[PDB]
Amino acid sequence: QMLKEGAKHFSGLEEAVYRNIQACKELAQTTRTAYGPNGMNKMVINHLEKLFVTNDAATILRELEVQHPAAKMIVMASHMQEQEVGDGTNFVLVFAGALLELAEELLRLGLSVSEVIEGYEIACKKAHEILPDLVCCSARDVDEVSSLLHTSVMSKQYGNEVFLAKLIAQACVSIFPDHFNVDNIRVCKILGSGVHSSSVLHGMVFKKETEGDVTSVKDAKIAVYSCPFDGMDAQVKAIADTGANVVVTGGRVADMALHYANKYNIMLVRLNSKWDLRRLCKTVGATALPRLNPPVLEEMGHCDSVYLSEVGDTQVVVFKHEKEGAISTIVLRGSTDNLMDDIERAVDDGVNTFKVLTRDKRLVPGGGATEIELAKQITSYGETCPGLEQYAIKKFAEAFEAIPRALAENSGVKANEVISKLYAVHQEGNKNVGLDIEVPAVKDMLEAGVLDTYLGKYWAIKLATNAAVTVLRVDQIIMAK
Amino acid sequence: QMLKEGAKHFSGLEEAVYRNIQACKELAQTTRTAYGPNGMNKMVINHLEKLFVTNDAATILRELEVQHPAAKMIVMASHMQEQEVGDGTNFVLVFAGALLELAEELLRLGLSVSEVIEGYEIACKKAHEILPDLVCCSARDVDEVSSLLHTSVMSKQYGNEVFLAKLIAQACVSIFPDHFNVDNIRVCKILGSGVHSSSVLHGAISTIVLRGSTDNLMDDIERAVDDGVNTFKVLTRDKRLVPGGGATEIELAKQITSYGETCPGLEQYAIKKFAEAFEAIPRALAENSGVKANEVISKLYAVHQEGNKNVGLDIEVPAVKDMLEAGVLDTYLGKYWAIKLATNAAVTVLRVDQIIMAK
Amino acid sequence: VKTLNPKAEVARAQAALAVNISAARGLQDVLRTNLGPKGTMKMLVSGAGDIKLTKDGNVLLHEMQIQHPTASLIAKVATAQDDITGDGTTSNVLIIGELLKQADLYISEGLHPRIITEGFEAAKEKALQFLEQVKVSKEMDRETLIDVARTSLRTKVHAELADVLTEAVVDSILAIKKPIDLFMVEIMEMKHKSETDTSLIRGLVLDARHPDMKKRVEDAYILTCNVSLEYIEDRVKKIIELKGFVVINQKGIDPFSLDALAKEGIIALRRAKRRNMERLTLACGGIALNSLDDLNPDCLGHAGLVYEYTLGEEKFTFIEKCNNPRSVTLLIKGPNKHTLTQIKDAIRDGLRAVKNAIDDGCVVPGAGAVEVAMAEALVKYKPSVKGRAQLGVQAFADALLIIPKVLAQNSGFDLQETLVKVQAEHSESGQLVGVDLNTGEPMVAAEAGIWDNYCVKKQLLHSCTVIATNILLVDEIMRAG
Amino acid sequence: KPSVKGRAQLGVQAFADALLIIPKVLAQNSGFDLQETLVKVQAEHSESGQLVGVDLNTGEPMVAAEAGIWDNYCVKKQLLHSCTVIATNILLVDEIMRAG
Amino acid sequence: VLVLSQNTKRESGRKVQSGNINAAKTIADIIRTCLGPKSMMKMLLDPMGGIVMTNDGNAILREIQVQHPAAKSMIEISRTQDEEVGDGTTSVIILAGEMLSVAEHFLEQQMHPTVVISAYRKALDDMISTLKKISIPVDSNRDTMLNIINSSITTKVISRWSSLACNIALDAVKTVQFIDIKKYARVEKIPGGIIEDSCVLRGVMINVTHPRMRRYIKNPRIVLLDSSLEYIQQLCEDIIQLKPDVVITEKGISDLAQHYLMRANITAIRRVRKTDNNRIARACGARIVSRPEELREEDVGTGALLEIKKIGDEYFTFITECKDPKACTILLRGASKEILSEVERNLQDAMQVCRNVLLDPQLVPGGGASEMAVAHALTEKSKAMTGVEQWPYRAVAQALEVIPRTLIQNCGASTIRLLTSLRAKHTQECETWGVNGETGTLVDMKELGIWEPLAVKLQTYKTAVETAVLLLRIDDIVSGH
Amino acid sequence: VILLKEGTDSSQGIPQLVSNISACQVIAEAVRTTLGPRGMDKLIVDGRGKATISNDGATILKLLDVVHPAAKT
Repeated sequence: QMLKEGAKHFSGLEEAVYRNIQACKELAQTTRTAYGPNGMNKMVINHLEKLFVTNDAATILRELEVQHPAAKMIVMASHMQEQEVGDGTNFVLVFAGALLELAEELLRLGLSVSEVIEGYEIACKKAHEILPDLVCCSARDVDEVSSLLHTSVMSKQYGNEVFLAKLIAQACVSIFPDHFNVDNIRVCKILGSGVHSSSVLHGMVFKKETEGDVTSVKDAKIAVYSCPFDGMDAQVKAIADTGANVVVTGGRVADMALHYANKYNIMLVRLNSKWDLRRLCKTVGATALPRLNPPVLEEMGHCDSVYLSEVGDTQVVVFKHEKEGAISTIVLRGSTDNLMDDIERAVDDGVNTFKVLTRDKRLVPGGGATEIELAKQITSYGETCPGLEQYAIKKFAEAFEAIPRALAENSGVKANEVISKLYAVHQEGNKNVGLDIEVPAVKDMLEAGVLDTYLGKYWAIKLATNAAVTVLRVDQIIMAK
Repeated sequence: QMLKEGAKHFSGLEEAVYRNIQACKELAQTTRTAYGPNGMNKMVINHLEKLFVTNDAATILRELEVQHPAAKMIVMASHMQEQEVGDGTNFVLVFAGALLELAEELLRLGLSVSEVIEGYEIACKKAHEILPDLVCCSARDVDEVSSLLHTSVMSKQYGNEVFLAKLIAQACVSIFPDHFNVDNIRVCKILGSGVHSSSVLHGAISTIVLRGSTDNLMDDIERAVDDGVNTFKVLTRDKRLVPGGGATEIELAKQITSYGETCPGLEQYAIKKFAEAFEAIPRALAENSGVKANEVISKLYAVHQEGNKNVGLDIEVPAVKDMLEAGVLDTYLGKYWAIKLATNAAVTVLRVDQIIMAK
Repeated sequence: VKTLNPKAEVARAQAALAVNISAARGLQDVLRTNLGPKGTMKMLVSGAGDIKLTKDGNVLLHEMQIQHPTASLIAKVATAQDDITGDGTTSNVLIIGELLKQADLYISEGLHPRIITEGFEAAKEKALQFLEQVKVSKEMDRETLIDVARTSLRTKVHAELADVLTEAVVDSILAIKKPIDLFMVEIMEMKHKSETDTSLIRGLVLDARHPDMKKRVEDAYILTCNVSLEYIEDRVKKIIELKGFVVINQKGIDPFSLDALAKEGIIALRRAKRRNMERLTLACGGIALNSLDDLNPDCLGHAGLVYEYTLGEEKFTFIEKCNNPRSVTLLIKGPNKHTLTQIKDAIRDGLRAVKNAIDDGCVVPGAGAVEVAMAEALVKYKPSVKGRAQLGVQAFADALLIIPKVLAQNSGFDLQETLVKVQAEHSESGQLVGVDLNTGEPMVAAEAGIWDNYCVKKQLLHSCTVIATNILLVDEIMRAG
Repeated sequence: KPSVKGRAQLGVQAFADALLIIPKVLAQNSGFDLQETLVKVQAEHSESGQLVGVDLNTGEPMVAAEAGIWDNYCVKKQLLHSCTVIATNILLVDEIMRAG
Repeated sequence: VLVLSQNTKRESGRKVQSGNINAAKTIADIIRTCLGPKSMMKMLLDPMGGIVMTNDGNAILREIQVQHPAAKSMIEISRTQDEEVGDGTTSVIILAGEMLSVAEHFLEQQMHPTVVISAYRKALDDMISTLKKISIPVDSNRDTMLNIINSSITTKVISRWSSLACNIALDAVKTVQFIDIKKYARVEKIPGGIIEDSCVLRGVMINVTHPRMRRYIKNPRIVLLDSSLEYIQQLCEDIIQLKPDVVITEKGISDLAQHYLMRANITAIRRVRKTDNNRIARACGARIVSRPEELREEDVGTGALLEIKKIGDEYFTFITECKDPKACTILLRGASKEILSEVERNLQDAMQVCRNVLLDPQLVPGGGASEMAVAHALTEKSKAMTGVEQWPYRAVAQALEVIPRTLIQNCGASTIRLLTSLRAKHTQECETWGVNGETGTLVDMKELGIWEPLAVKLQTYKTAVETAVLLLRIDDIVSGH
Repeated sequence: VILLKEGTDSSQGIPQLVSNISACQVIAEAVRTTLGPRGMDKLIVDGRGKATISNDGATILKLLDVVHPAAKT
């Protein structure tokens, strides 16, 4: 009879390897174009006829309809990498594929899959030892801060304002970074004017609902509410006794509760997301007051500035100037929703990168430089490690050659030529030597500015490696239909 | 890759053994209807538009294109049995088919082809030992002559004048036989008039002017005319003539079956089976007479073990009867060799499994 | 003939045996890909898109929609091998499969099944009796236990931290043996951090609901309560009077009841799994009363140190130092949840491995070391039985050699070649000769620590022979009614 | 085979098993059990000596030298030679290439 | 146009006979390989999920959904064979099918069934006469009487507890023997415990309406009552005036009637199955009466021990020690309902064979010894009959040889060879020689201790033959759409 | 097995640019005639009848049934 039931697609040994590897390659190359300032975005439209124009690989994979087992593993690699530091989302993808590609070629020759993993796993630990030694430690310091932020802003659609997005993110992550947290950063996408209008507000912005209320309150006594203001006098009256000139309700507010809050000169705001309430409690010091009867004067947070700005022609309350504002708000501005989307996508990344600094100062000269170095080192390492592993180790490194290869790829520069040249000049110019796309030729990344985070690379190698290895072991899997 | 040549039909073991037996058996059944006094003629026409309505197996087989190798063996048996004595030319065939038939059954049970061969041969040698102890001796004497000649003219087309034809071969083979030899007999087919107008031309070389309404009738009469002559040659060369009517067969089947009981082993089956073949003779005899073989044989066998050898089967009257008292006595030598040739024929055929035909 | 109902498949003559043999053989090869330290786990995805990724054979054969009536039987064999013993579940499937292969070889030759059965059966008994002569006698020795438990952890994921987990297993098993009981070792898995933080608590580990309830009770008297504490203060008054400082409730606690409990300094938890309640009464010696008014100062369990420490941002309630040091908890700290899934299975087997090691001083050289032995033995045992039986024994011995072959298989080395070396070295060194893949040559399994429990091998031959042969009898199933 | 050792051990053993085809076939052409006879013949052989053979005419293992059954030397010798030699060659021929 | 219905099949002459036979001969070649200590259990699969893997032809034919009536009758053959002497259910099926295979051989030679049947029938008597003519009388005697019940219970799921089951049937059949009626052995099975808790109760058993009433009576004078005691005082006074002490009510008794009978010291049992009222009137001698107004001191039976015991928390009434304990009650204990219906049958079949050792303890050596002698005898009778029927006689006799043939077959040795040697020594040294499946050689059964009760083989020949009749008679089978 | 289901038409490399290029070129041509003082008006019908005579590309590209990505751009 049938070894397995019906509707169960199976694959054993190489048969599976080819499929898994192949699927991963096309998926790794698809996003490969989204690397460097030559990153060619893509337009994915789900069932709901929604158009998504993003350059971030993770955003792409998490929006693409993937049903292939091994292929899904790539979506995980990009997911974790995006959750770790954000930058290098595509790095892991492509690399992961190259590995499998070099490995598969080893099997077809007669090499045991076992040795493959061992060789690759052993080289994964060697690299994690080379990177920390070669890395270029940088100096906090607004001077060094802008340097890394300036190298994380490029390669995107907002490259025209890489100087503005640099200072904007440099100010925010430098007002409350105790141990910095990317969650204390609220970005807002307001349409109107070019991105060269983006501002940095020291606080949290939102949208009020009452007019007759105080549009611009001085030292406000914020009172975060969550319970609806529907019935309305005793509820709004108990808020005027505490001295709350600013009401931030979580749910809806009754029209009679608004007119009363409008008569008490108390600026009321209804329909406030649950996260905006929490962010307002850790910025001004307000207490999440459930009911409208227990609020007092010790539950009111202080906000020196709570005015109503109509930037871009849309009303927005700016709760800035507080005692210990632990959460700032990035006021983005865009001429189109498209540009506004891309910009924000990159802003977050920089937020994570900065978060990497607060927990890792080290940085490496990106642009393929580090890759080539590791390839060089690892290769030599393989020659120092006898056994069939010498082949696997060298093959692993040969994979890193896919990163700069993609670089000259999305630029139309013959990889065969640029690579050979890169290595040569790299074996003499050391680490710093990289590839400058803007000008097809070798160049010192450290001087060009292009510097990536050490930790950013670290995880990448590990995550990608371990992941790829897994997909290679499971060489036999039917299903259970 | 291609085994032998292109279009070379071959077989081995079961498939083969079955192919050969099927052909032989069928070839035996066809002529099996030409045995006994109920022998029904056949109409065979060759590539020359020639019609030969003969009842003699030999004549038939030698008119039928038998390319089938395994079957060819059956053509030799009838030919050889027609050269020696003639009469019972169908007796050697039918028997042959049976032997192989009850043989295939044995193998398909799990027996060894060899053990089957050994048995049949052991019993065959034994049978020929019972033949002389049962044969009815005799001595030239116009008496026993016209008696054997009469039982040799029957079972043939011209059986209507079994009396005249009897006297025809009675005079001739009694004028120059000095050590008789059929090479002195010259049969002439003269179309015209019935068969009652037959004459005997005198003399070491007598001419036999035969008369026949048509050709088919002419050949039929002549065919057997030689039967009465040949049989005479045998008797004058062998003073022994066993009782027919199936009598001898049954007894040989009664002795062999018990002979297998005294000789155990894989031979036992083969032996008892060998004897079961002799029962095919009285079976065919009844066959042509439209009588139930199963019933007639069982009855015959019972009385046979009561009335002894003599007990036979009288077709002219569906019931067992004494052949020796009914005047039914065939040639000893005739039966003798038949059992030999047939037993031998079947054997070689069996020992042959691989054959590279072509179609 | 119409003895069957429309649509009733019927196996007849050799046809049945053929389909059956190939069947059991196929599934036997598919599972043969995950045997050894170089094995490869399989990812089975049922209908709901579920994704079961494990290495254990049993589980796999329990998720794969098998349509092969024979394979289905092979699934029942791996089951009786995991319920009675556990580890090696795979080994069995291969034996029975390979076994049928040797038989068929004979059947197609003309040999009748019956005579063959007697052949194998004759070898089985002798085989089981040989395992009684080759069993290594040790004791509750902590050293050998560490070796076995360690070797068990190997060939899997945790093979990275076998040394640590193994140690914890030996201790937990040493404190739960009376006659070892695994139900006394609570396996609690938690995410966050690495799997190198796993510790061994000697009490209970629940995964103060109110912010005013003590976060650490000394001689905490547990007042187990099953009923709900909702529709209140009168129920809290009855607890304080019964001297219950730690009320672990199985149902939710009314918000108002928590305020009255925390006001008294009472540490009460809510929504506790029924399985955790029964473990709290058998460790601290407490009585779980249904209604809140059935509790009394004599139903309070005696605890030594009940503290609530964070096991990864999640505060867990540790109720260790119980009056009965026979109830230990094996906390599992590791990366993702999926990882802990496999690991938890590793310990389940580690505890069982050590369990049988102490309950049975048997410890034979695994890694095929035993296989080859028995094989050669039978080879010299067949000439003493002769008859077609000689073949049976031989075949059974040749079928036993599958284990070492598969070893050289999953490793990559030449199956046949290695077999010759191991066999030639086994008949020169003794029963301590095994197939060490890490060295690519036959070594002393008893010197590398590679040891297996007698129960395994013993039980193996048992479940194999019986079933296997039975599959040679069933020459027709016919689905009718 | 246990002396030469290595993958050859199998080769030799297989060659020995292949030689056992003669006795098997004999019982095959006689009507006796193939395997059954092989056992009896092998057992007695490993007892009496090179004089034990398969006597079909009796259906049991008998002494060839006794029954008078003997084969010339040249015959046997030439048998294994022409066999193994040519036999192996065919095994090496992994290709032939043809046309139509 | 359409004679018999539309769309209907129609056979005739050489088509009716041929089909009828083959159908039965075929269904025989399905379980034939399941005969002997080397049988081959089949694994049927009904369209529900119940995989029945048995060796007993009966249970096999009761699962195989049949269509053709011819085969259905065969199921009736096994339904009548397993209902008598149990085992041998296959033997009869094999023979019945063979007798036909040889019969058709005559149907081709053209021998009307009549002439055939007549022989088969007269031959059937031949075997019987021979059986009792060569069978040995084995002594009741509890000693041998046990070895007769045992040999049957053997090789069964009950075999484990055969000894106990044997005595159960021993005591049961040894009590209902006055001509031993098996319709007095009331079997009762209750879940709980093992098969070793079974026992034999001397009296009817019911499955104390007042907690104060008599729990046990010294001289119980039961009064079978069908009507109800509900609407009571007058009804309860007409019973007490009959000098009773236990009223077995078939329907429910009113609370009032419960106090009145309790007031007079009379154990009342309301709601008693009708079947129980019939068993109490035959063991205790209490006449069953409708209304109470018809209850006299004559319908009152008499017991000697009516104690209510809790057979598993279920207080079952035990009315044992009846004057005429001709109807005992066997309490069968089993893990489940499967080991309960199984054990029940093995016990029942055991009761039958034992029912023979006390009426006609005749038995013939197994190993087919019986079949052979008869076959050899019938062959003699053939020559003593002559005529056309002389052959048929032999045919049947040669058809009884299938038992030993198929016997040695499932062993491996030659079937024909053994047959020759069988009849040989069997025609010399009496019938004491039979086939030995363990030695593959004909051995003196009588001397080996292999004997089977005549009855066992008695029913065999009778059934098999009779079967061929009703089938051979089947002239036509129309009736279609 | 199988990355994308039977429907996720994957166009990468060049077979993507081409298609998007051809359609864009053709759509433009449609209005390419409404250029100039003597342009070629287009009576756009909304299937339901209502015929709209326009000469402006916008009004035309906003009243036409566009179902192509590169076209909607």
